[PDB]
Amino acid sequence: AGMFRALFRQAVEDDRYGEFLDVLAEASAFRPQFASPEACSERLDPVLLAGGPTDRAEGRAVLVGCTGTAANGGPHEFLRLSTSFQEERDFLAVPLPGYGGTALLPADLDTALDAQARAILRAAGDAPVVLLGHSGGALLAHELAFRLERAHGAPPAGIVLVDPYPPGHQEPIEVWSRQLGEGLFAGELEPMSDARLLAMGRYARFLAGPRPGRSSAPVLLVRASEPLGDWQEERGDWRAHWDLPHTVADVPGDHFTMMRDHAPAVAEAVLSWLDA
Amino acid sequence: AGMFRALFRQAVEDDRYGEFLDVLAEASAFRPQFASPEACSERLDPVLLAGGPTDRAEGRAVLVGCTGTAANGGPHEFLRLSTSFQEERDFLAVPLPGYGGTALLPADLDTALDAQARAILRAAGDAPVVLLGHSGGALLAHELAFRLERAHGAPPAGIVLVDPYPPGHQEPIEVWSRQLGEGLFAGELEPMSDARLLAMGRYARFLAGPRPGRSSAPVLLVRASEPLGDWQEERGDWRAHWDLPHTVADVPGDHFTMMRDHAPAVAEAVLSWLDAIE
Repeated sequence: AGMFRALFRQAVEDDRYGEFLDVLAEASAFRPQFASPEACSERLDPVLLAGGPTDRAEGRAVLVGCTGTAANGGPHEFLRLSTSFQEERDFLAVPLPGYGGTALLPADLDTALDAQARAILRAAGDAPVVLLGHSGGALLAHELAFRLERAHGAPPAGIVLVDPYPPGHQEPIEVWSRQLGEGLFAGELEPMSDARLLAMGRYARFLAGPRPGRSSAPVLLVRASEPLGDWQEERGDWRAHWDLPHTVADVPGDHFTMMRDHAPAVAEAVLSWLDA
Repeated sequence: AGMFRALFRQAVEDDRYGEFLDVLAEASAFRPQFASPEACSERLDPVLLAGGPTDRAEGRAVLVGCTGTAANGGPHEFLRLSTSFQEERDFLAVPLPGYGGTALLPADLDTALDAQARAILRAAGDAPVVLLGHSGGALLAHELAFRLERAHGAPPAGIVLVDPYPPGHQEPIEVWSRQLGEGLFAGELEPMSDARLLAMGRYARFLAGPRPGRSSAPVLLVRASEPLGDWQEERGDWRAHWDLPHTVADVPGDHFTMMRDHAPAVAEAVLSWLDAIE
């Protein structure tokens, strides 16, 4: 077992990361899947990683971390960032359906989003919700926001997109594909399972498909300040992008280190924005 | 076993054999490979599975079984058939490069063919060679024959194609793809490794590619007499095909049983043909 990981490693060495992700997406279609949010084969209950002031237990929006697609990710994704919200805001990390190796994969993105929506609404209660995601997780946070609005009549109070690269601005992901792939292998707490690599490929494909809806929630765009890899100035702007953001905040670090070594800066931008 | 095997199992269940084979081929591109026959991995030394009469050892053609693409196959493929050649003809089985991951996959078909050619010519000596293959192996036998002729200055003395379904004539085998998939699992002596499933996908892709060269070697076309699945005579002939074969022989059984339960019939047709050809 583990052939997908082996092929993956080779693809990165050969600078064919993008091509391999397509293969993962195609292969993933043959994994058992759940067609109903209710038929989800796993507990999506968010985990409380930080607690806000017990004092003003009034309305106050709660932060919900939308786990990204990285096959090397999981419950550890928001550990560093969340510490900065302790005594400031409750922070709930919600799992992405299909990971954690017999977990069923979602038949389509909306089905996975509904499963998450239900777990989130139950956990948040009457508190307003502000979704937060990084990279693939940022793209998922927005899709989730729109779903909550249209299928659960509950649009979040806001969306925090950390370093998103939406369709239309994928040149940096293409140019730095090798670093994005190496970054995945680096920082892996354990070897990525083929099941999780398949899940990653499936979500990547979901995010590339027709996604009409735009959330009415205000968005905070948090951008890395340093390029992940070499970039020829003539190509244009390598920085992350979102169309018509409510606020834009720049933080130190690159696509990866902005969260790894400068999470406090990210948290700081979020808190100041929430107050406003 | 491996994830690819698991996925393939599901693909077959869902009747999506063709689609998964395509996935296997695409994935095989990320496996280490050899671009030079001299750079090949394993030893392709043909194995002697049957011995012919000692009374003659100079002009009699020797049979060379060309291993097929099945990920569950290997050294076992021609065992049952070879039995009928004992005391009749030497029967050598040549491995298909890339199977047992470790084993490097050929960069292209010609590279694998060249590796096989070298091994076969070394083993055959001055004895003429008649290539024999079943299904995918039949297509491979002809491709090998052409390469032998075009790049090794040695066309084989003949080619035995057992139930080939060449490009332009594979609708029956595509319609019956589910049974092909079930046959693979229903025939494993051990779980098919993901490495061999990838090799199988890569060769399948090779054989679907453009290969205009036709061997000048005479062809014996052996066809199964029973359909592997449902067909409906309105659809046309479901049988295996080859353009203008020198001789055609029909044997009992289907695409698969012809090489098991009815292997003696296949061997009989071959021996009979070798005599007429010689």
